[PDB]
Parts: sequence; structure tokens; C-alpha cells
Amino acid sequence: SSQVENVDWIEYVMSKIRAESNLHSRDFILLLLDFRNSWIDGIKLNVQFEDFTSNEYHVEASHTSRIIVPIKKIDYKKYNFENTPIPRIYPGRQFIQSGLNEEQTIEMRQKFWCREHIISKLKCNWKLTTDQSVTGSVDFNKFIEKFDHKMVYTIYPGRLFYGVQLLLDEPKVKVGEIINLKIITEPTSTCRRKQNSTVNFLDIVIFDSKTSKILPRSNRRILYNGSLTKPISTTKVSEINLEIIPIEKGRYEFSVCISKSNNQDGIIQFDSENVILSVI
Amino acid sequence: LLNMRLRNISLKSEHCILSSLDFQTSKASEQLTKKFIYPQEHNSFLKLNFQEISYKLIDGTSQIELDPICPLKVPLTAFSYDSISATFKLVLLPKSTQPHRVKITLAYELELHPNLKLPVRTSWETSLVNSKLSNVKFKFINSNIKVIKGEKFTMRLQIINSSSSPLDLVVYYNNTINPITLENQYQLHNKYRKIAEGIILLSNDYKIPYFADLRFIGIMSGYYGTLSGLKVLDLNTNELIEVGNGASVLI
Amino acid sequence: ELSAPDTRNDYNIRGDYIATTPALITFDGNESFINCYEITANNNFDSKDIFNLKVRYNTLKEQLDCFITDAVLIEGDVEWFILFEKWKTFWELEILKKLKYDYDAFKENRIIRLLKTSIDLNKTKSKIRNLCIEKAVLDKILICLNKVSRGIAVCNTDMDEYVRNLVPKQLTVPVQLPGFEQFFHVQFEQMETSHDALHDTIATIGNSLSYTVIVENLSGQWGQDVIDDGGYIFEILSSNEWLIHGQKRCAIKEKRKEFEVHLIPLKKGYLNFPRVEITNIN
Repeated sequence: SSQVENVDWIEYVMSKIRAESNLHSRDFILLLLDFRNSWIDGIKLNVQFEDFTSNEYHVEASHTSRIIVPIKKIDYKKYNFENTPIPRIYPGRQFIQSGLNEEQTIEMRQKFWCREHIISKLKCNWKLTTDQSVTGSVDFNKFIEKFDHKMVYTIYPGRLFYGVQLLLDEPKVKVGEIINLKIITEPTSTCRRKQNSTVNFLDIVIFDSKTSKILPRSNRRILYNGSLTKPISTTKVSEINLEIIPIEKGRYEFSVCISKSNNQDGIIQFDSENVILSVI
Repeated sequence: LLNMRLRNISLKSEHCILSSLDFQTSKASEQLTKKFIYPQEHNSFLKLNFQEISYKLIDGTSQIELDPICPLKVPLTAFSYDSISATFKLVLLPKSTQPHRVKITLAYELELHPNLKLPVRTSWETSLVNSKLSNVKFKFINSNIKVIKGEKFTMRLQIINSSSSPLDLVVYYNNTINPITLENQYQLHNKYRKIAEGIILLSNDYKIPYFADLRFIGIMSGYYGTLSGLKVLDLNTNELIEVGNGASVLI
Repeated sequence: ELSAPDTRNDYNIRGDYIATTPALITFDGNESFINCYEITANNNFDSKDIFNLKVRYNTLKEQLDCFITDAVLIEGDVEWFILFEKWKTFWELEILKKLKYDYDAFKENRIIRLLKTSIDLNKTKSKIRNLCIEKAVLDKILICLNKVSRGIAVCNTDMDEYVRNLVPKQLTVPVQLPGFEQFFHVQFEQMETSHDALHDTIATIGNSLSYTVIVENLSGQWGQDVIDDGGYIFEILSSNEWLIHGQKRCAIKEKRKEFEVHLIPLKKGYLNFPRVEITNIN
């Protein structure tokens, strides 16, 4: 909301959610990194990404200060992240066998290439306090040690099995409007993985805005015409749809969950779009 | 006995234990009396319950209730006035004398002298977490229910221990999903995906040396009662000490 | 489809289910199918009429067998012209003993037969006058369906208006209670804590007996509980009601009853005989 524009990293995603309204929210991520100085002087620490301008920080002699740098995601249908992997500085060499599984080679390629992507645009700049002349920079090549499986999910969305988006038209609904919900599903670059299951199952789950876990029989609540299983097609887009006749409460969230079969714990993606509607 | 009653005292750890005796003139004498009155052509009695107060101890003092008591006179009603009572520090159970009076103005304006005043024993019938390894105790100096928007806020934690090794604890908030019936299978995940996404601790790995002001900002809004991500730990003999206390509404 | 009654008495409906494209279900009842309908009110608010519904159901063993008799055996203008032309009653006697295993009809496969046999069926096909090409196509189809699988393709292509639709009907008739009234309460949060931020439930209940009770419960909260013991003055209108508590508690027990159905009868001025109380925080 407005008047929160007193904090340096808010106004970037505010200023591109006001203009360029195609570039929505809930996809901007924050990368969080802590400086620590092994020196007796203060450091002033203005960080630049490709357009983000952090304010005049200060780190005294041990006091860490976690910079909260906002970036966007990357699009898996825009870059190919399965290109020649770990390219050598100079061509040639022995050409020995890799000695690793092809699947391992895939995750090593992703965990390198996302790392250099966040290296390539991040430039710190700094100056000392007690001299105000000896400015400098750093580079983060020795700093960012590797990625793990949380990080490659959060930057790269193509590591997930499916990618959905889901819109509900006109979120001010009074009582009596049977209104279709629209789901657009698109399988990712890990459409090549399984392929012996040709159907996967999509539970649409219902949360209250304040409390949780609305039971699926759902009286005095959303009533649904159809059922909430709706099996979806691997390797093709599929527009599922369900109609919501609401009875009475304040606000709710919708989200989906994919489960690969209909047995217990075969579930694969706890996906989290969560659109909210407001009901009088 | 006509007006059936019960004594409900509820105990809270905010040093309060309220008392609200409930009264209801039940069917046992009603089935006889409202057929004598039905023969006398009456089915809306009015016993004027207007005079009632409690007693605390041998100093029989009328304690000030949290609710009011006007002239209450109707048919087949039931009432339960709530009274604030001070909670004792221990099991010193103050026996009480519940006093009340209803002047039974019957049919043809016939008043009858009656009262309900008797005595019994008013037993209730029943911040900090301690350590596991040291004498250390954790409390929050700032109040555990607090208001904020999505902006920044100051939060302050007590560490009081024994000064045999008074040092070397670390914090970290551990913003990752605990990886975990199908609706419970998406309920535990949606609990954990708002624990590990809601607030972020802006000075993690804070070396403590008593007092420390821990530094958070919250992203998304709700009721984060027992905000349970943050873990201090003793660097010798590593035990996962948790501080599952405090709350933050973000509206 | 839900049916308005034969009186045509202006009972409006808003929702209705026409699954034109999703001709697709599975009904082992562990998963739940729910259909809901939003009936509206007429100029007059009455109780009893007739309601019927056009459940146009089918059977899965008709659908996959109509796929198997049109794609996996007889998808040509030669075999269905001369090989299985007039011997279709033998195919419709062969089909109804197949017992296709439907536990994996909606788990990574479709049309995967269970453990029957085929040598006795081949002996029965040889003991009739079946030709060598027709026996070749039928043995090829049974050999393919000895172990097979399918995607969700031809979910309606192999039954595109080539199937019967056993349109059932029933009779639901809008059951109603005994006593109709309308209350309106008045809440006042005289809270022992600060506020629990409770979430609302503006109830609207019914009661069907005589000399009866129509109880109610307050809102449910989720903060530090057993508190926010509210204050309430009743202010019930257009009736001669009863009471349970003045300035009650919103604790683990609430018990805010109103035994108003022992007196004050009225008419059936609504769709049923109800009472819609509504508190307000003042």
C-alpha cells in the first residue's frame, strides 16, 4: 500500500507495478546477502544491480547488514539453460570421459548457469568513512559458493514439473454470481522426464484468507459445480475451468496441487499461486 | 429450589480468573407451577430478579462485576452476569457466598418473598520458556501482541542465565520449507510456507555478547502467533533451542 | 439439469451443469462429486412443489468397448464391410464377458484387460463359421488388448453421438421446518483481552418440532482464546422468544441458546420456516 515508499527496495517493484502492468507481482524475488567487514573502519556500501540503487549503508567493525536486493525471475522459454555446460577457458585438452550420470550433468549445468547469471549484473561500490577517497568495488566470484535445491527453485521456475497461472475475473463478487475460474497450465522443460504417466491430477484447494483448511463439502462457503480433480495433459497446454457460487464470508484464496497418481504421498508440486477474491 | 444454577470460574494466565454463575429456572418445578398458573390463566410469570451481588471472603464485599444488572423480570429466561475476579498467586482458593434475590410477583400481582443467597467454595477447578541445558530463560521485553504494517519494527529479547559461561549463543531464522490424508498434506505445507516466507530476520547470526535488539521485517500479512522459525543455539554441545513465543499481526 | 415444477411458478434457477466438453467422470465415491443449484424466489414464497433432474449418465464399460469396437478392431471400410459385417451379434456376445480392469483406467493407462483367457474364445470362434481374415483381425485385437494402455485421447471422439444416454430422474421437493420468525441481536465486545479478531458467522437456522428450541452459536476466533466475553442485549422482534445468557462468553463453550419455538407461531412467509438472527458489534 501507499506511504510505504520510505524503504529503498519497495519503490522499484512499486514503480514497475504502476507502469508496465503486464509485469505483475508475486514473481519478483529478493536475494538476501550479508556483508561483514574484517577491518576497523566503516564502509559505505552502495549496491547496484542493473538499475537498483541501494542507499548509503554503514558497517562499523563487525555489524552485518543484510542487503535486500530485488530482482526478477528468468523465463525458461526465453533462455535455454541446457547449452554446452561448464565451458572451458581455453579449447582442446585431453577430452576424458565425464564419469558422471547424464541427470547429474543436467543439475550441474543449472547450478552453474544460474549462478553466473546472478554474478553478471551485480556490482557493489563502496568508500571508506575516515578517508573518503579510497573507493572500491568487489566481485562475487569467490563469494557465492554454489547453489542448492531451494535456490534453483526460487530463481529458475523451469526446475518445477508444471507451471500454471490462474485468474479470476472481477474479484468484487457480492453473493450470487456463479463465476468461472480460469487455469492455464503449461508443462515445463522437465516434460522429458517421466512420460509413462500420461495423466496427472490437479486438486484445487480452498483456503480462507485468515484461517485455513476449508473442508471440501464447503457449505456456507464456495459451492462448486463439477469436482476438484480435473486430470491434465502432459506435454500440452490445457485450460481447466470451474464455476464458483459463493454463499457468505469475506475473502478466500484458491491454489492448486499436482499429485502424479491418486494414491497417498505420490504428490509432486505444492504450487502456490493463491488468488484471493473478496465476497461481501 | 426453582432457579437451577451453576458456578463457572475461568482461569487465565494474564493474572485473571473470571466468575459468571449461570441461572435458569428449569422445567422441574416449571411443569407443575405453570400448569397451576395455566389453570389460573397465566403462562408469563415474572419473578423480579433485581438484587444480586457476590462475596469474596470473611470481608463480605460486593465485588464490581464487568457487566450490569438492571430490573430483570420475564418468563423462562436465563442469565449469566460476568464478574472480574483477581487471580491469586497460589492455591489460596477464596470461598464465596453467592447472594441473589428475586421478588416473585406472581399472577394477579401477587408478590412472594424469595431469595437465592448461599455459600460454597469458589475453586476454579483449574512469555517465558525455560531451557534444556543451562539456566537460560528467554522472554520478550516488548509486548508479545503488537501491531505493525508491512514495514520495519523493533523487537527485543531477554537472555538471563547463570554467569558460568554467560556467552556463545547464536540466532538464525532458517528461512526454508520443512519438507513434510491429502488435505492435511496441503495443510502442513501451507503452514510451513508462511512460516518460512512471512518475516525475515535482518541480522541473523547475531552473536549475543545481556540485552539484544533482534532485527526483523515482515513481508506478508497474517497472525504469526508462536513465530517459530528463529532458533538460538549454544555453540558448545549443539542443541536446537527454540523460542516459540511472541506474535505479530500485520494489519 | 434441474426441473422447475409443472406449475411453472417462477422459481428461478441460476446455475446448471451442461458438461458438453467434459464428458468425463469416475465415481468410486472416495473422491466426491458435488452439484449445486441456486434456486431463487418467486413473487410468492411457498414450501412444496416437485423437482426433478436429468442425470444423463452412461457406463465406462460401454465407452471403452465402443472405442475397442471402432478403433482397435474395425476402423476400416473393408473389415466392417465384409469381415465383421453380419457377425456383429457374435462380437456383442464376445464383448460382454471381457471384464476390462478399470483400476488403471484412470492411472497412466486405459483399456487394459484383466486376467481372463483366450483359448476357449478362440475355440468358440473356430467352432462357428468365422473367416480367416475376420479371425485374424479379432485375434489381433484380443492380442493387442491382452496387455495395453491408452491416453485420454478419444475421450469423446470414440463416442461422438454414437452412444445411448440413460436419462434418469428423481424427485426432490424442498423440505421445510415448522416455525418461522426473525430475530436481531446486539453484540458488545467487552473483552478481557484486547481483541481476538474473531471471524463472523451470521447464522440463519431452522427448527421443526412443537414446544421446541432453536439454538445458536457465536463467532469462532483464533487468538489467545477463552476470552473476549462479550456483552449482549437481546432485542428480538416480531415474536415472544426466550433467552440463555446476558453478557455471555465467547470461550471454548458458547451455548448462546434461544428456545423461542415453544410459542409464537406464525405463517410460512418464506421459502421455509426459518429465523435469521444477526448480531452487530456495538
